[PDB]
Amino acid sequence: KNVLKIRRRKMNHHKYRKLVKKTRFLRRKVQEGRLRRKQIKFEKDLRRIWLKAGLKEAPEGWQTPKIYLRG
Amino acid sequence: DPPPSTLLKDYQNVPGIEKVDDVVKRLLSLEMANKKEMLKIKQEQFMKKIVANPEDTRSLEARIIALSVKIRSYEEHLEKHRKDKAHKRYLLMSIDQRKKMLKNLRNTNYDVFEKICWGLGIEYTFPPLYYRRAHRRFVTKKALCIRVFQETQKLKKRRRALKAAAAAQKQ
RNA sequence: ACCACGAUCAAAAGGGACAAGCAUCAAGCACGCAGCAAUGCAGCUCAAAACGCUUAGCCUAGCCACACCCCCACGGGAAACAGCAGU
RNA sequence: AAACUCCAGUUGACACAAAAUAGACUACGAAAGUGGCUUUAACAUAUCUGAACACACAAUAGCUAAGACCCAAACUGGGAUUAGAUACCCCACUAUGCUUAGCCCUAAACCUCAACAGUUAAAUCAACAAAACUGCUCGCCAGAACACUACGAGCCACAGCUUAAAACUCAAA
Ligand SMILES: NC(=O)c1ccc[n+]([C@@H]2O[C@H](COP(=O)([O-])OP(=O)(O)OC[C@H]3O[C@@H](n4cnc5c(N)ncnc54)[C@H](O)[C@@H]3O)[C@@H](O)[C@H]2O)c1
Ligand SMILES: [K+]
Ligand SMILES: [K+]
Ligand SMILES: [K+]
Ligand SMILES: [K+]
Ligand SMILES: [Mg+2]
Ligand SMILES: [Mg+2]
Ligand SMILES: [Mg+2]
Ligand SMILES: [Mg+2]
Ligand SMILES: [Mg+2]
Ligand SMILES: [Mg+2]
Ligand SMILES: [Mg+2]
Ligand SMILES: [Mg+2]
Ligand SMILES: [Mg+2]
Ligand SMILES: [Mg+2]
Ligand SMILES: [Mg+2]
Ligand SMILES: [Mg+2]
Ligand SMILES: [Mg+2]
Ligand SMILES: [Mg+2]
Ligand SMILES: [Mg+2]
Ligand SMILES: [Mg+2]
Ligand SMILES: [Mg+2]
Ligand SMILES: [Mg+2]
Ligand SMILES: [Mg+2]
Ligand SMILES: [Mg+2]
Ligand SMILES: [Mg+2]
Ligand SMILES: [Mg+2]
Ligand SMILES: [Mg+2]
Ligand SMILES: [Mg+2]
Ligand SMILES: [Mg+2]
Repeated sequence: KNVLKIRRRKMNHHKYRKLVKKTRFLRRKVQEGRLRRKQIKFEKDLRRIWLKAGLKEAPEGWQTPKIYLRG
Repeated sequence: DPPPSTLLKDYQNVPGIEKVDDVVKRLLSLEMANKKEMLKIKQEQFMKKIVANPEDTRSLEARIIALSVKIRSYEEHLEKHRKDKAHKRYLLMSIDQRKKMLKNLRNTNYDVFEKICWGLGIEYTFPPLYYRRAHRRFVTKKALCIRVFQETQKLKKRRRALKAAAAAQKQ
């Protein structure tokens, strides 16, 4: 069999890797922004739980951790 | 482990083995053999201790004992060879095979299943109902949901006393 | 007619059954049980699809739902043809 | 041509590198892999099937930290070729290949042929390839391209991996 199907995928992958390399500083700023909104969306979900259960503040001694940071 | 002076399983029932020279007793003991000879002695001790017929090796009881001795030898090997991935696989597979054996023994002969668990020191466990990753988001939310439940239970009890106290004042 | 310890018809309540698409909705977060109570136990649902989003009146001798909107209608917004004819 | 010229040849001393011949053998291991020597430990299961995600593994490249360094060698530099030569050819040298401790989780990871049980008779069978079938089970597929992509989610991964669409387009592929 010829490799024409492979060649189409080969060029797709080459152009994608080159695009990512050319815009890696913009994508890094976008990724940072998404992880922040992701952390906020997670904090809202936990706050919805204790508010709907009748509590006015988080359980005593609870601190929502940052589960999406590199550290 | 059996004492090093223990005779091999093959020379333990030969007539007159107690009257030979001390040198001959060393050459026929576990001290002068490989670890596999010591495991055959361990297996024999468990059989007489547990199974009803120590000569039947094809019963589900003898197989669980034989495999339990292999499992212990793999654990001892890995205590020294912690990067030996091949034997780590053999250990985990053997533990799975023993659990399947114990499941089949528990279903068919419970009285024998209890003696095996006691004799070998096995704590039987039932498998989990679901197999799914407990990632960070889930682990965190589950811990928060348990705290919220614990706090709501305290507030519901403090709403019983106040209602009870006010009710007594009317009298 | 009236009682019918009855029949017929048929609510509320209890049990069971009951649409489609998406799993890139995979966990739900109190959803259980015991006890006369006090209270105790920590359980309950879920890849055999819970929880969720989206679409749609349906299984048509007909049935369900709605009746300007706020699911409801004390109250409020407000002043009502989704009755017929008509604009 | 550049390069070296404390260079070259013989002789002696001399590895944290790599393992002629055997091998015309076809073995071991779940796969990846495994072919110098010795020893220790050691290669699951007395029905089968059973997972992108559970559990444990997984060539090469790559990341983090500390070491070793013969040789090889991305990159880079020099020489040459050429219309040009960011290549192919020559030289030098680095990351890297090694060890230790952690990661990363990919392959034409393909013998592109799922596991188990059974058959060689019937219709033997599109073509080619490695003859054609039966039972049973799990996984997967439903025009091409968009797409090993976007978004969401998970992940020690932050130019990553896994899962993975749609719109616009064509009447073919
Ligand atoms: N999800 C479960 O943990 C679970 C529980 C009981 C039975 N099963 C059986 O597993 C099979 C696969 O189910 P699916 O199509 O929903 O899975 P899937 O492949 O869509 O995976 C969904 C989830 O189930 C897990 N899973 C996948 N294969 C599994 C298997 N063989 N056994 C157990 N867990 C598995 C995955 O890790 C993931 O967490 C079915 O035969 C189902 O009956 C699965
Ligand atoms: K209404
Ligand atoms: K060799
Ligand atoms: K692959
Ligand atoms: K191949
Ligand atoms: Mg060809
Ligand atoms: Mg393309
Ligand atoms: Mg009713
Ligand atoms: Mg699934
Ligand atoms: Mg999406
Ligand atoms: Mg539903
Ligand atoms: Mg509608
Ligand atoms: Mg109107
Ligand atoms: Mg109304
Ligand atoms: Mg009208
Ligand atoms: Mg050879
Ligand atoms: Mg199996
Ligand atoms: Mg699956
Ligand atoms: Mg994979
Ligand atoms: Mg690897
Ligand atoms: Mg490396
Ligand atoms: Mg060199
Ligand atoms: Mg180097
Ligand atoms: Mg070496
Ligand atoms: Mg290979
Ligand atoms: Mg299979
Ligand atoms: Mg297609
Ligand atoms: Mg790829
Ligand atoms: Mg991707
Ligand atoms: Mg993404």
